[PDB]
Formats: sequence, C-alpha cells, structure tokens
Amino acid sequence: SWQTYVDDHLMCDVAGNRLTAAAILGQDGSVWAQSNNFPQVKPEEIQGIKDDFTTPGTLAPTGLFLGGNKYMVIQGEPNAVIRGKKGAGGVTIKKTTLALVFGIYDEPMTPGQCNMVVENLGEYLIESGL
Repeated sequence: SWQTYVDDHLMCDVAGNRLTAAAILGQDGSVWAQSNNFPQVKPEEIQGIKDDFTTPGTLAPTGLFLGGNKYMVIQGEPNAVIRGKKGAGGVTIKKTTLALVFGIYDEPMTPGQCNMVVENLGEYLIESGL
C-alpha cells in the first residue's frame, strides 16, 4: 500500500520530532497516499514543481505554493530535491522514478530531519523502481 509508506516511513519519529504532514503524489499530481493534514495541492502548483525539477530557477522568482501557502525556495538538488522554507517550518520534495515525496515540518523539527526522512524514503522507492 502506498499509505503504509506515508504512515510508517514519513510520519515516523526522528530524534523526537515528527513531520506535520506528508504525501506521495504521482508525477501526474494525483495523490497516491497522504497524511490527514496534508493540503490539497492545485494543478498549477504541481506543474511549477515538476517544471522546477527539470528547469532549475522556475520556482525561485515566485515562491513555492502548497495549498495556497507560500514557501520561499531554498537550496535543493537539481532534478532530485526541492526545498522550501516558511519561517521555522518548511517542506522537502523528493523526485522518484514515478512519484513525488513530500514532507512538511514545523518547529522544532529541523530542516535536516525533514530532508533525512523524505530523501531516504525517496531513495528506497527509487531502488524499488518507483
């Protein structure tokens, strides 16, 4: 089940902290699994994310919007990881073979903790061909 990846491997404890929300979306924008408080992402938001993976610099001028919430784009990895910041909270998006893995964090979870849980699950999925 895609939902087990979210429940057990994104919404798990990391050094005492936990993501606020998480999801796995197809690269078509459809939700394959999500936590309860994960926002409804708009099609144009998904389009900007997909474009930024293959064309870095797409999202930085406008910011990264997730369910209408604006995140400022910060350091990522081309065609692999998008990272955004909103005060002491933020978001990490990891591109896999078929899907996009999202984690949204709030204080006191650190950006490094969010990156670890999201990117490690994404790398597991890539090894599965997913």
